[PDB]
Parts: sequence; C-alpha cells; structure tokens
Amino acid sequence: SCDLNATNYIRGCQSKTYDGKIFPGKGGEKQWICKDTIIHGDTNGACIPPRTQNLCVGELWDKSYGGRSNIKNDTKELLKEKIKNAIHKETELLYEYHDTGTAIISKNDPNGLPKGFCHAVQRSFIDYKNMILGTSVNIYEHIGKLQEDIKKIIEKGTPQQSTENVNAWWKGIEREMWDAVRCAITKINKKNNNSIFNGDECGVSPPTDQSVSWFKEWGEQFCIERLRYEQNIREACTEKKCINSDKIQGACKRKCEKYKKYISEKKQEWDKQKTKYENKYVGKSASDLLKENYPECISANFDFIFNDNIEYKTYYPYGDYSSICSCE
Repeated sequence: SCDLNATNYIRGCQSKTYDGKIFPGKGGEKQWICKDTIIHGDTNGACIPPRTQNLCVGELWDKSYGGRSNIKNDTKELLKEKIKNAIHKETELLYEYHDTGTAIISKNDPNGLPKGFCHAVQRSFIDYKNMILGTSVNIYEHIGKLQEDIKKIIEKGTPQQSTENVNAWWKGIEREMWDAVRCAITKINKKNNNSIFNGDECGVSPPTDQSVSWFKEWGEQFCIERLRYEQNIREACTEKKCINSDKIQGACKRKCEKYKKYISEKKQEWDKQKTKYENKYVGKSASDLLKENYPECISANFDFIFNDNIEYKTYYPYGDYSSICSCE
C-alpha cells in the first residue's frame, strides 16, 4: 500500500511553467531546445522538450547559493528515497498542469484522467530513467554532476563485477519508482470526482530510446496545436469574407498567417528530429511514428506541411490549410 493521506512536499519543485504559467499567470513558456554539437542516443543532434527542462529534481539538487549536488555523501538507499520523492512530486505537479488545461497537450480521456496527463507522466519517468542511467543529454552541467554522483554512490554501495552496475541498480528499483507514480495517482481520489483511481490508469508497469520518446512528444504537441490553428482558421474563414481584387482579409487572413508563421518556426525542429530518427531507424518513417501513436496526427501530411520544393510556397501559401485560406 501507498502513503495515502501522508502528505510530503519538497522545495525546488513548484507548479509547472513549461507551456506557460497557470492562469491567472501569463507567459513564461519554454521552447524546444535543438542543438547541433551534441550526442543523443548513438548519434548527432537533439531537441529537448519544454517539459524535460521543467523536470522536478527535488532533494537531489541544492539550488541555494549558486547551486550544488545534494547527494554527494548519500547512501544508495537515501538516493533512491530522493528519486522516489522527486518522481512523486513530478506526478502531482503534472496532474495540476493538465487538470487546469495549461499543458498544450491537455487543451478527458479515458480512465477519467486529464487529457495528456498519462503521456506526460510516462515521459518524465523515461527522463528520470535516462538521468539515472547517464544515457540522456549533457545539456545541463548540473545534471552532469548528478549522474556522476549517482554513478559513484552506486559503485561504492554495491559489489563490483562499471555503469553495468548502475544499469542493474535501476532495474532493481524500477518497480518501486513506478509505484511512486501509481501512489501519487491514487492520491487523486482525494481531489477528483470523475472516477475511482486505483493508480494503474497510466499503466500497471513503467513505459514501454529517449530520442524517440522526445520526438513522439514533439509530434503529439505539434498535431494538437495544428488542429487548434485549423479550428481558429475555420471560425474566421467559415463567413466567407473576401476582399475584391478575391483575396482573403481581416480575421481570416490573421488566423491563416498565424499558422503559416507557426509552420515556419517548427520546420527546423521537424527536419532535425526526422533526419536523426530515420537515418538511425533504417526503413522507418518519422511520419508513421507520430501517426501510429497520436490520433491528432492522422490528418497531418508531414511531407506536405514541411515540404521544401520551390513551387509549394507560391501555390500553397498557408500549407495544408491553403484552401480554407483562399477565396471561393
């Protein structure tokens, strides 16, 4: 059983801001961080999710006075405890972030939990795994210190045979770490009238390549945002207000230009991730990866949307939404 009514909050992990502050707060959103001269998985490149940049490290890190590792002298038991509490806090804060409709991917499916909450929780859990295993990305010098203290805690505190021990140690604690997620979900009962929550709603077992996991998150987000853009285009162009010359005008042209602008910024992110994915996973499509996972991606022709031919800019000014964004 879990720590049902036993409350525990940790300093350093406040309400999420990665897709923006929770209302009435505004802005403060993080962007996807793509880097050239970095290795992720086997190969070059990486795009870092806003959510990852907001990951709760709890008592693992001491932010006070310029920053320091809070696990330098820890036993592996106390380290495990500190990870478990961080994971438990991450789950609670992600629940609030998707319950309030602030997370982009939440803007109520199907076990009665907030849309996107389980995906986000699974994703953060994968991030914790890769942080502990030392197999993520070296973007933060402070997490570099964390994987390295973790490595030395495990090696001093287990019999030698070596990040092979760090790998076996994670495997031995994985079930317990996942129980921190299930436990935090059970505590939703205290909070929620939609259903009864047994804690298994985001999976009885932990999920399920972090680079692929990050790319999938990118996709889910892009496709949802894409449908919101369509929604606003149809509300402002559908009304058939076209100025004589007929060329679109006013609210319609505004909403259409917003999507055109959105696609232009997302293009670099698609190219980077698509290339990394497809030339690591030979014979596999980046388009298939997203479409087989997220129903919001089904209407998206990724090759059309991000097409780099010369004629496409002139004939399709607003991409795949050019027809709604035209006259007649």
